[PDB]
Amino acid sequence: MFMINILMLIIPILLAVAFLTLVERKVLGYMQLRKGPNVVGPYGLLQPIADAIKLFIKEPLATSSASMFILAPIMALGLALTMWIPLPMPYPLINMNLGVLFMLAMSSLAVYSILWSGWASNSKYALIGALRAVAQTISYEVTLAIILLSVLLMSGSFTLSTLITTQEQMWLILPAWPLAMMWFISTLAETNRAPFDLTEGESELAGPFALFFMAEYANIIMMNIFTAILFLGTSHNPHMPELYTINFTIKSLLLTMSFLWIRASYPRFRYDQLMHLLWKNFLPLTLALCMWHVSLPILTSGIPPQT
Amino acid sequence: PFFDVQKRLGVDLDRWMTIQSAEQPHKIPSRCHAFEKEWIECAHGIGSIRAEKECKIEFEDFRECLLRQKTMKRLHAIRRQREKLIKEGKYTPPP
Amino acid sequence: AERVAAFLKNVWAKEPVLVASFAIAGLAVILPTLSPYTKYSLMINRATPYNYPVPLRDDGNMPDVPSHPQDPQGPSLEWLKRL
Amino acid sequence: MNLMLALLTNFTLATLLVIIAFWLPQLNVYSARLPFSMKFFLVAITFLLFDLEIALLLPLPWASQTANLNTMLTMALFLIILLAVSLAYEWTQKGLEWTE
Amino acid sequence: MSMVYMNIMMAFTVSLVGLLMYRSHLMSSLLCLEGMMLSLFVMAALTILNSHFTLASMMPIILLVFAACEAALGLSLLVMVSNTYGTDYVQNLNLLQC
Amino acid sequence: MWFEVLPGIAVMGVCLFIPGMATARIHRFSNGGKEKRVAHYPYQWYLMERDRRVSGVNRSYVSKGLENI
Amino acid sequence: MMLYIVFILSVIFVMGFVGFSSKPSPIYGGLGLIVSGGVGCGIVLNFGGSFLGLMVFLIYLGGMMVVFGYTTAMATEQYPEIWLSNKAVLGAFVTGLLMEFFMVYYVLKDKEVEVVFEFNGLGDWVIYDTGDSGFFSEEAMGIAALYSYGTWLVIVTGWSLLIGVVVIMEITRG
Amino acid sequence: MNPIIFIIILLTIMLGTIIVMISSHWLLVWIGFEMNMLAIIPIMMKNHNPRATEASTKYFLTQSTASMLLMMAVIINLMFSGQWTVMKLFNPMASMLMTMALAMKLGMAPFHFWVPEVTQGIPLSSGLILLTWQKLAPMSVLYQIFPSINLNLILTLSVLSILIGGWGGLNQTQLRKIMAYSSIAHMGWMTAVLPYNPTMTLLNLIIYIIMTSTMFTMFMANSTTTTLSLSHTWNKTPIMTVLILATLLSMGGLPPLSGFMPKWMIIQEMTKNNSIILPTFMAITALLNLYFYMRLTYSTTLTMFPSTNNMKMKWQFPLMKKMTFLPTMVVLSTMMLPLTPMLSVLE
Amino acid sequence: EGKLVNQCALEFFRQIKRHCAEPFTEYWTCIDYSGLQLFRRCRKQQAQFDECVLDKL
Amino acid sequence: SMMKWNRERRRLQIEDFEARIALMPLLQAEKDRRVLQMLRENLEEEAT
Ligand SMILES: CCCCCCCCCCCCO[C@@H]1O[C@H](CO)[C@@H](O[C@H]2O[C@H](CO)[C@@H](O)[C@H](O)[C@H]2O)[C@H](O)[C@H]1O
Ligand SMILES: CCCCCCCCCCCCO[C@@H]1O[C@H](CO)[C@@H](O[C@H]2O[C@H](CO)[C@@H](O)[C@H](O)[C@H]2O)[C@H](O)[C@H]1O
Ligand SMILES: CCCCCCCCCCCCO[C@@H]1O[C@H](CO)[C@@H](O[C@H]2O[C@H](CO)[C@@H](O)[C@H](O)[C@H]2O)[C@H](O)[C@H]1O
Ligand SMILES: CCCCCCCCCCCCO[C@@H]1O[C@H](CO)[C@@H](O[C@H]2O[C@H](CO)[C@@H](O)[C@H](O)[C@H]2O)[C@H](O)[C@H]1O
Ligand SMILES: N=C(N)NC(=N)NCCc1ccc(I)c(Cl)c1
Repeated sequence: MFMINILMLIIPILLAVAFLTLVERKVLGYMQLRKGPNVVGPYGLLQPIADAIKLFIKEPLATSSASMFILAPIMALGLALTMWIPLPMPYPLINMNLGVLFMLAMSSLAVYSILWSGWASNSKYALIGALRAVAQTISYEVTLAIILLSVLLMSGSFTLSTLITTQEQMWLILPAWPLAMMWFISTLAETNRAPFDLTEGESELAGPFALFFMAEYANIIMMNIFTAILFLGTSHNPHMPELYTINFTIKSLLLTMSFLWIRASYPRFRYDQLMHLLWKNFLPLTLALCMWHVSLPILTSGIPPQT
Repeated sequence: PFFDVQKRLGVDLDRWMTIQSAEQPHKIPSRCHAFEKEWIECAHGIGSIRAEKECKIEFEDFRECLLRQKTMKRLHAIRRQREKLIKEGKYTPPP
Repeated sequence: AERVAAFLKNVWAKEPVLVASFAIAGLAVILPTLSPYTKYSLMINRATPYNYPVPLRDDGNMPDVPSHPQDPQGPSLEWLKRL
Repeated sequence: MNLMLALLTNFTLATLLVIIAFWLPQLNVYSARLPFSMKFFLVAITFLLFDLEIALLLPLPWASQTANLNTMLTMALFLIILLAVSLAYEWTQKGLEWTE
Repeated sequence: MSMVYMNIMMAFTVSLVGLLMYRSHLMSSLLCLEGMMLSLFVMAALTILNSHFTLASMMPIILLVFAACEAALGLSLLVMVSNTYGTDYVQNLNLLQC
Repeated sequence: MWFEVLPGIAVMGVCLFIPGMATARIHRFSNGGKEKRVAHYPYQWYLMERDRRVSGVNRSYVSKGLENI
Repeated sequence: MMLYIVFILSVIFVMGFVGFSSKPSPIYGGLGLIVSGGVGCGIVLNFGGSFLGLMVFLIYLGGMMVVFGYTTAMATEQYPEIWLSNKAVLGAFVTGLLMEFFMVYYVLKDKEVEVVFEFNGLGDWVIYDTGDSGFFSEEAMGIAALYSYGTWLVIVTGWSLLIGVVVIMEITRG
Repeated sequence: MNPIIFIIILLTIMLGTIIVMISSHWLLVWIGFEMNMLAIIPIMMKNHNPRATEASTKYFLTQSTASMLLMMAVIINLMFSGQWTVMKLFNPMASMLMTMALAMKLGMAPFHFWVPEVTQGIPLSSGLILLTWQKLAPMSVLYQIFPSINLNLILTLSVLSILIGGWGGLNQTQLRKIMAYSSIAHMGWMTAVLPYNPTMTLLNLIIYIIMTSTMFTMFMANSTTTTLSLSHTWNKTPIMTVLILATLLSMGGLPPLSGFMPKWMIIQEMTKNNSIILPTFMAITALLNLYFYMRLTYSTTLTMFPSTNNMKMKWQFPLMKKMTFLPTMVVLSTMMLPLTPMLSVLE
Repeated sequence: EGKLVNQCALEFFRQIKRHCAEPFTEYWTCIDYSGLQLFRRCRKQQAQFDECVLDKL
Repeated sequence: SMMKWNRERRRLQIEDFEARIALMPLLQAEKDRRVLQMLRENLEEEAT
């Protein structure tokens, strides 16, 4: 029974990633006064399938270390799917008492796939590009962890389903919209999304490729699902759980679509400029707001329950 | 401590975590709380030279609770004997 | 004072992010001591019964200790209900 | 057991996808120092030291449940302020600059 | 003692022997130093958890924090050595022979 | 037109609806039609294990009421 | 059997230590330490150390070991030497691997063993605590107490981390 | 270094030591060593050169290894006693590991190799801290755990240090290496008496620190790091040569000077315990130190070595180094023997 | 004393069965549905059981 | 709004915790007998 449940999560995640590539292309297209894919299947609905087949029968074009060349994509894709197993939608696949910490711990491991693939590139210049990407990723891990802790001081625990209870009456975006703003931007920078897509930017100044792409786009969906739960909590009715799933899916779709919207709207940061955005802007505010959110429940007598 | 500043000032810098029978959050007791308490109370104020000989019974009991070597050895003996008899079909275990 | 206001306008124009950070951090340090509600945080935490309330052996000289949970003696949480 | 099953499924599937991704029919018959930059090293180290302070703050949601709130709030703010002082020191010593 | 302590004590000894038997890379000896910390963290956590020594539950975290800070210092010395000679080889650190 | 973007969004939305809807219905199927019991703390696990013994069939989700008194 | 899960994890723990302790290329040594770190978390998890176990992942693996690999790629090794191609590494790896197996064989055969010291072999489950029905995590209560009981620990720890920043900036300025 | 940062780093070195000395919990002792080691590395590195980087790295590896062994002893002690109180350890394997860890930190033979190399590679002021203040924290731990220390192990460490320290100094022309080997020998006296009377350990430690500080200060006043450089002192600061002569004879243990006192009282305590062979062997072996102290006095004060013409330019400028506490330290280093009974304050 | 605890509880539940069996069954069935067995999800049924025991006991 | 809801959640936690306190004597009485029964059963097999 449990193995069926795992597959009813793994398979839809990969299908959702496939069709996000179509949605991204069509949303970007219409914001650019054009259409995007509309020939390969009606309204382009077969475009992800054609792309997927094409990439997997392409020539799989020497690695500096075979073990790490293969480890990096397995790590990326395996970790990406793992981040989904504690998500309450409304019931998690695995109900963890410390689910928020688990997601923080697993996400911190994702930078190894960047590091390992840079080592296996066998090229001095690709290793340097990987190290620049790693420095960006760990920099924005700092604010994400501190922002998350600030929010949990209103929730009371590290259990993800408690965020639902915390937002029974009101979305956490209202008491914490300054944190929501930096959290949202931090996720963009964390996933190397525009205007923080410096790996693809700086770089230009088959199956293995597809696998890394699936991992990244799964992370994009997951981060926006996490954002919906963290700040736009949906109400759970235990006798009609599908009502929660519909409302929570719509919010996650809209948050994901706003990632595309933002890509279509702005130029790119310089590397040093996105480092200053973190170390000189977000981190000072995040630290001050962390002190504020430690004090606020105490001074209002609004400390949440431990359980 | 080499310099017992804590006692001189009455400040508790690190004594609170030195033993497991001290005060704990929500009165959560350690497994060997009663054995530690007995040994500490036996040995209090007489000095380690005397306590090594005169509080040996409390300390041996406390060490048994800590590492459970004698208990595990006794269980090892009973299990080993039971396997022998079952290997010889002389013993059938109840449900 | 006027030199203080001129300094604040200068930083507000050039470094509003840092000005906001310091103002928020200052409020976090100061406001707990000025808030009338901070005292309830102590009381609510203490009123949460994590472990069992072990009963006392009745020696006949404890008029302030209830004999039954629904007897009047003992702490009341009526202040918490109205909160 | 469930979490172990989930982890084994996720990474086992990832291994399999990598496998077929590398082996499909093709139909054909025929340790020095990497131009070391000190600034990127200091970003990593700074991340590490801030990450250790975050480790110390993670208990805060549980700590707020104490009756010793006077001590707990003072220590929580003290830790965060010291984190801010660390950032302020690095900032004023040009540790956050990418020029030169 | 319980069976787990055998392997955890063995792991510390393996990393200690690794640390004391240098090869060439200074980084390799730093990894053995952090391996020693890891085995210490696990052994301390097991003892504290099994005995239900509640207040000692924070001790492995303190050990982890301080040991990570020590490792950061060690890594800084390694890069300074690497900047001087172009490698982290310990055979280059022999000027104070005389 | 922009509403030709919807079919791809609909497929994506249905793909993301399946995990949550499947988990909830699998939980009810496996737990006698009720929510799966949450046990994050030893007290809740103790009650669940006592429920298993009391059930008479080794299922913590099979409940006995006053009929067993 | 799953009743020996902690022991099995501890065996894997040792092999990972023999991995990097024989000191192959630091790239592979770093990999061996990461695998041992994950396995070390699993051992701690099975003793009720949920928060402690996840700190190894978050801090030891996601923080310290990430910085180790970052530094290795930048100042030590950029291309790993083939694993076990060196004779001393292969000999040290084989020597440690055989010692672990001989330990594991005997403890499992006799359910005890004397490797210098006496170790029981019945399974670590035997020493576990038999009564637990509290409404909280004891590990969480102990860690949370850092902010109520451990004022002095917070002061010295926080101070040392600030000095860590100051000291490292001094070291590297050169 | 920024002067304010240098002060804060010096205070952290002191704070780490103080934490070790006031702690009743083993974790805080370990923290004190960690904090102390973190703060001392920047003053080893401050002159930025390959020799100072090698010394800082050799120092870091030794101290980090010793601190790992210390934490092992602490954790083994916790397993077998369930407590962290700083006192006698409750397991002989833990006692050996802590004794070995503390011997490594003190640079006792055969864990001594780092002391001459690290001292040579760092500035005089940093060597002054390394060979004096840094002995305080490990010695204060030994003061508290000595009942559980293996007598054979500690006395073997002491005897080896007195031999290695004495022999190692005979081959040295570098002043920092002479002080390093001199330090190793003096540590042996301190630990040899510890099982019998820790008070005498404190007396030896205090007096050693005073004479060691005096010598380092006098080397710093003239910027002398080699024997030949020190031999130019007579033609610049003749008073300094006399002070150096008196202090070296004191470090040699010659009556009626202060440095006789610790050797005198250690021999007394050991004989009260029917230890006769060991104190006699130690006293005779300490003649090795006297030999290479006397060698320095010959080249500094009792003969006039050749000079250089440019030295005349130095005659026209005064000493501007702080020489802090030097007049007090030199008088205590040489003239304290008549006040020997004052050692009871250390009881 | 442990046996007296059991006897008191059995007599307690025999009095619910005698008088308020049906309202109580609805109430604890409502509790039993929740994965966390939450009181706040069952206030209507709790009110019926509370009113029944007060009236008849 | 967060202050009001969290205050109500604290009252709901206290009510839940007091339900546990009401049941604890019964559960403790059962745990004692179960432990002693198991120990007694282990004792019969040891004698054999
Ligand atoms: C997602 C599931 C998809 C299932 C689809 C199953 C279809 C299986 C049949 C695949 C046929 C692939 O067809 C073949 O692919 C390989 C990919 O390198 C191409 O390339 C191959 O041939 C050329 C020469 O022609 C070689 O130089 C090259 O090294 C080799 O890779 C071929 O030019 C193409 O003819
Ligand atoms: C080099 C740094 C220089 C700065 C030195 C600063 C030293 C600060 C010392 C802090 C500890 C002060 O002294 C200590 O404080 C805390 C409250 O604050 C008290 O602790 C109190 O709260 C906790 C919770 O139960 C328990 O420790 C104890 O029940 C209670 O006494 C100690 O009883 C008191 O002995
Ligand atoms: C660089 C170092 C920086 C260190 C920064 C430390 C800043 C600390 C600022 C606030 C510290 C005290 O903050 C707050 O003050 C008020 C003073 O009425 C205390 O008092 C309040 O709560 C207590 C409960 O304990 C009630 O008994 C009291 O009636 C109530 O007024 C709070 O308990 C405390 O939480
Ligand atoms: C330098 C090596 C560095 C790696 C260190 C590796 C970890 C070492 C683990 C030491 C833990 C075992 O420590 C050892 O355990 C056994 C178990 O009873 C103790 O007991 C043993 O000796 C005493 C003697 O009176 C008695 O208990 C008994 O004869 C015997 O069992 C030892 O007194 C203790 O020294
Ligand atoms: N960036 C875009 N949105 N367009 C795009 N060309 N994406 C990449 C195409 C792609 C990759 C993997 C898979 I599986 C699929 Cl189905 C499609």
